[PDB]
Amino acid sequence: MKIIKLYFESPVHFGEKRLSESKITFSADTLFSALMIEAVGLGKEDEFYQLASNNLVKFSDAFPFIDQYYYIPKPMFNLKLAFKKLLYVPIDSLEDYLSFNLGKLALSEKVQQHDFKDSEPYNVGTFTFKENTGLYVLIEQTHPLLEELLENLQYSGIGGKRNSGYGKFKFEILEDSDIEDLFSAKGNRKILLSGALPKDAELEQALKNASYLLERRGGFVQSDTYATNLVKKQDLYVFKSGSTFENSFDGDIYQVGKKGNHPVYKYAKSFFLEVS
RNA sequence: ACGAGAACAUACGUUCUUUGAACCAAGCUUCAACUCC
Repeated sequence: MKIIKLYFESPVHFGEKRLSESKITFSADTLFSALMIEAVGLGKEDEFYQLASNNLVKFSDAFPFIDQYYYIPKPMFNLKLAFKKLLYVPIDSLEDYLSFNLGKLALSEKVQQHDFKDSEPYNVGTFTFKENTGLYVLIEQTHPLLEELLENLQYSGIGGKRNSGYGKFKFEILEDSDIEDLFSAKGNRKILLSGALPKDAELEQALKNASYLLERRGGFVQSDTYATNLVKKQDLYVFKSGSTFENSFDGDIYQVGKKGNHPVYKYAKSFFLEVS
């Protein structure tokens, strides 16, 4: 199981509800949406969907990482038992569990001027990473196709505010074996690592002793082909990445657009870190 | 088929107005056109 490390040399804007604020990381269907839009840039979008639909391409979402420390969101248990301010724990320090600051959020103030009229300002929330940090994306069984797409994505930009002028990155794989054995392990409680949602006939079996938050996950369709306007998406509600489940489930790539000239998918497949 | 798409933090605006590098202060003090043969 491989690593995908993302080094940003420019600020990022990962919006979650509005342009004025931003988020440290980006989700999994955000990266999958970027890969779909770039694959239909290359025309190979159909067999990329047939790869990601049949589990050979299965990635988690982005996580913070500092120099030789890979992080995850604080897994949230039914713990009966200060470190309550900390949002991220190192990925190998879960056994110890049972200082940290990457970057700083900034707000960039912009304007749009009209020539024979008064101007109008708008402001963009940004995030800038420190010099020896960034984000990393977990992936198992790397494919030549996704190695080609991320090689091609880095000149289009992950992030929100494009193409002015923020999201750009250079990636490298840099596989690791100190944390592959964590994912080869098996335990009794399995934490989630991506924004996921089980299929309708297994949500009950997935929902037994869980600890989760829903997140709304919608927005606008970003294409020049979906139905001659800016149509919103069917707001899918997926589990938060810092969830825990005692029993596993497998997600689906749900179609959240069913009215334009092409389908709009949303990645909601599961990715577990099994722990005792 | 990225809470996304499109968007100059832009337009206007004299580091400027008033202000003697001035005031006070002897080119002066002491000296033989001279001594010797």
